[PDB]
Amino acid sequence: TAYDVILAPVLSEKAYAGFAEGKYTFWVHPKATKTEIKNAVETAFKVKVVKVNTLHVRGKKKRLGRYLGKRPDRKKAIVQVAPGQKIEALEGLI
Amino acid sequence: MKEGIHPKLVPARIICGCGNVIETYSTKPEIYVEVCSKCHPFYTGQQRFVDTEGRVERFQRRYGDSYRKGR
Amino acid sequence: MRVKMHVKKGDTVLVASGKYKGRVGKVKEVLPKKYAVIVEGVNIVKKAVRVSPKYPQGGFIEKEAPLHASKVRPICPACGKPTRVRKKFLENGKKIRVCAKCGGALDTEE
Amino acid sequence: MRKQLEEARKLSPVELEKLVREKKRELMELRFQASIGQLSQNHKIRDLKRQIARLLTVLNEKRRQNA
RNA sequence: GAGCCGGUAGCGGGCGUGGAUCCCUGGAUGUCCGAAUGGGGGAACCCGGCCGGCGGGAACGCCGGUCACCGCGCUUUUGCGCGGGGGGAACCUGGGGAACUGAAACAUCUCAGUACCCAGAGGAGAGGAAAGAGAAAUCGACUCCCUGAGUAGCGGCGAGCGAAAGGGGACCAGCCUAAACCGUCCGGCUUGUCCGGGCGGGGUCGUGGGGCCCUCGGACACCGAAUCCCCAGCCUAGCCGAAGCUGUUGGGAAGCAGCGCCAGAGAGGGUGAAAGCCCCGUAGGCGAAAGGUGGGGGGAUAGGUGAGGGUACCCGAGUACCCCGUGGUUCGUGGAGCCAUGGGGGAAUCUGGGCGGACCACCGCCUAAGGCUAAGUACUCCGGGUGACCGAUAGCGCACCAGUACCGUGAGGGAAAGGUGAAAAGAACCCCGGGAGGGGAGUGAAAUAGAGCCUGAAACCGUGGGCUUACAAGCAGUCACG
RNA sequence: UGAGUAACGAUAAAGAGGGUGAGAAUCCCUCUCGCCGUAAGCCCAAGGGUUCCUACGCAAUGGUCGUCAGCGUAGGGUUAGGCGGGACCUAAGGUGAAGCCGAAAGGCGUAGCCGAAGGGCAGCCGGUUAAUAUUCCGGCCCUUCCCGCAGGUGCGAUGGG
Repeated sequence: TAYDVILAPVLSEKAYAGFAEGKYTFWVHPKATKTEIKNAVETAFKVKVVKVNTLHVRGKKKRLGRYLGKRPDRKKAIVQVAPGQKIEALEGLI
Repeated sequence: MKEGIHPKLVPARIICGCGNVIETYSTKPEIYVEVCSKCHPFYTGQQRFVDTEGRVERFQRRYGDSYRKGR
Repeated sequence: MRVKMHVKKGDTVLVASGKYKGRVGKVKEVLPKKYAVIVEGVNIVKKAVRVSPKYPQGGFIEKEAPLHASKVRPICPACGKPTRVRKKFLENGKKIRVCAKCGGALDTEE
Repeated sequence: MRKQLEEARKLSPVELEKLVREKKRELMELRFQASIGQLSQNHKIRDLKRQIARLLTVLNEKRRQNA
C-alpha cells in the first residue's frame, strides 16, 4: 500500500558507464512517474536526484517446446545524481 | 409509449380484408387481404396555475380538461 | 487413493513382489502411492557429470507401486489398521490393533 | 509466527506503519540481492512478502474495528 | 492426519503432530476495463474538480475519500434517504411478426401467431374467485395430466385446421381497495356547510353495505410474506466400517491347490496377470459442525376476522350499450354470438344492469369497467445417481496448455491431435560419424515395448530367393498339356 | 501415376586469390568486372511489431547449397521543459441539457463537448555506443509555471471588439 518501494536494478553493458558517472538504471513499477521515481530514490537511499529518465520496453518472442508467450511489460528508468556524490554500493558490486 | 393518451392509453393493430359481399342477396363475398395496418388517436392541451400542455385524446379531452380544470 | 492412506513411514512386509522380505518404510507419497521402502534397487545409470563423482551408473532408485505392501509389523506379522478411541483425556490415535495391538505411536518407536 | 501477530496486535497505528515500511525496505534489500545472495535469501523474499501481508492485515483490522 | 513449497519434473533453499499443505464456510484487501457513472475515449487508456495525506515548499506528482443520469416519497428551500441501472444455457408473458413450403400453379386459406426482433419478470412465469359454464331449478377460483375427440365443428366447404364443457387426477387459500356516509383531520377554494389530502367504520369474496331504531356481543380461525423458534437440509470439511494364510507354476498371482473366515457390507475400481477376507474415509450401516439456506413441527405474536330484525330511500367503479373497422374462440363479414377493442354517439344504482335465446316473450345464471396473490405444471447454465448410450473419423464442434490454430474487412466459419512399461530402470560407457544416426554394451519377463513408442492391417515402396520372357498379340482370363 | 520430366520468380552478368570449417559456385576478407544513379541512394509518415544488435546454433523454413540469415536458443537494445501527440483549439461528421419524435429498440436536434497532416506554442551544430538521438554528453540557445524582491497599474472574466 502506497509504499516507497517500486524498483529493481538493471545490468546492461550500458548501465555501467552510467555508474562510471552516476547515471543509474533501475527497472521500476511499470506505472511509476518521473517525479515518483525521484522521491522513491531519495527516500529509499538518500541523495539529491537531478533528472529522471524513463523508458518503456517489452519482451515478445518466447516459446516453450510447443507453445507461445511473451515476457511481461516492463519499464526501465535512468536516474542521476547531482554532486556526483553517493550511491556506491551499486558500482562496487559490479 | 409515445402515441398513447394519458388519462387513458391507446395504440391498436389491424388487418383490412376488402373484397366483395353480396351475401344475403346472392353468392358469397370475395376477400383477399393480409395487410396489417395502424389505427390511431391525437394531441393537444391547456394550462396549470399558468404554464402547461396536456396531449391527451379527443373524448377523454372533453372529459380530460373537464377533470384537470377540476384540479 | 486420495488424502486417505496408511503408513507413517513405519515397518513393512511386502506381498506382491518377488521379494516379500521386509523392513522400514523410508519415504511415502500421497497422490502417487509408490512408497519406497529400503528395498529393490535399480540403476538409472548416472551420466558422467561432476555432480556425480565422475564414474557412472548409480545403484539405487526406489518406488513400490503397490499399495499392497501389507501394513505394519507388531508382534503379529501382517495386519490392517482399524480405528482408535481416545482413552487418554483428549486424544485421537488411530492405532494399529488388528490381531496384535501395537501403537505405531512415536514413543520408543515410530 | 504467532509472535508476529502478538506485536502486530500490540501497536496501534502509524507506529505499525514505521514498522511495515521498514520491513519493505528490507524487501528492497532482498530484491537487490537478486544477483547473488539468492540462496538462504529465497526464504527471505517469501517470508517477508508473507508476513508483511500479515502486518497489513492486522493494520486493516485495527483500522476497521476502531472507527 | 502429519507431509509439504499448484499443473511439473530440475536449479535450489526451507516448513511440519508445541495439528503444515489440502478442504469447508465466513473477513480482508481487491490494479484497470466493462451497465461504468467525476468528464473524454479508438474497452484495459486519458484528463480532472473538490477536503484530506506524505516528498524538495509551492509548483509537479502521487496516496485516500467524494462527484451518473431517471423515476420514488423527501426537505414544495438543502440531494439527504430509497429504488432502478445490467447480465443469464432453456423455459414464460406481453409488444411486434415473414416466406420458402402445403394446396400437385396460385391470392383466399396453410406453413403460423411459428421462426425471429424488442420490452419484462423469475426460479418459475402468467393465470386466478365468476357481469362464468350450460342445461341439470346443476356446476362452483385457476393452472396442469388424462379422456372428451380428431368428435362438435370452420373453410377456393378444396387442402387441411379443430374445441369446450363433461368424468377421473394432482395440489388444494382466498384476499385487499373506490363504496364518500360520518367522524375528524388537515388543506383548499372561497366563507361557512363546494374542492384537495389522511384516518377509522364502511371500506361486500357469491350478490350486498350505509343511516335509522330494537335484540347483538363479551375468544379458538389462523395468515395470502403474518413474525419468530428450533428437528431446522444442504456447503464441504463425514466416519467407522466386518473377514486368510501358506504352498504352487511363472517376470510377476489375488490363478491353480491345501485348508479357513466375514457377510443389515459377493456393488464396483485399483495392485506386474483372474481377490468378498490387500488396498479402495467404497460399498452395509452409522456417524457428523461455531457459521450460509425453510418446508414438515410447534407455539406464539395473531395483522386481521366474526349477528338478529325493521325502515323510504343514500352508495361500487368514470366509456356500459348502439354504429362503422378488426382480432381472438373451433368461425375465414356467415343467421353470428360472446371477451377484447381503433374511431363515432354516450347509460343507469340491485323495482339496477350483463349472459344462454341473431332478434323478441318467457326462464334462469350472474353481478363488470380497481388490484393482489402460494401448490399442482415447463427448462437446464450448475450438481448427483442411471445407462439392451458412444467408446476416439464414433461421443459435444473440442479425453486435454481448441471455440484456440487458422481462414475472414468484418458478422462468421472452424480442424487436427489419446494410450511406451509393473516402475522408467527414456539407455551411462566404447566404436564410426560434424553431429545427427547407428553397432555393441546394457537395464526389461519382451525393445521388432525405445520416445509418434501398445497391437500395426491394405494401397505403396523396396532386397534376396523360386518359374517365366526379345519374331511378337493381349486388360483380364480360362480349359486341355507338357 | 504424370517424372526425377516442367519449373528455380526478369537477359543488371561476373572472375580469381586467401581464410574460416568435416564439408563451402553460394559465407568472410582481397583485386578485378558490371548495373542503378533522380534511382535499385538518404530521410518522415502509414503499416508490421520485434527484430535490430551481440554471442551461439544449424534438424527444420530460405523454391538448391549454407560453416551464413531479416530462421532457432539465450543475452543486450530505444532515455527528451522545448521532436511529434495529449494536459490548447476548432472544420465535416459525431454526441448531446433544452426540446421534438418514435408499436418497442430507437429516430432528430439547440447550447455545449468530442474530432485534424488546419490553427498555436520553446533548439541548432557537433561528439559517443556492437545496437538510441535535436533526448545521453559538450557547445551555445529560449518557454510556460510557482515563491521571494523591486518598480509600476484601476487591475479584472473569456462576456463585446
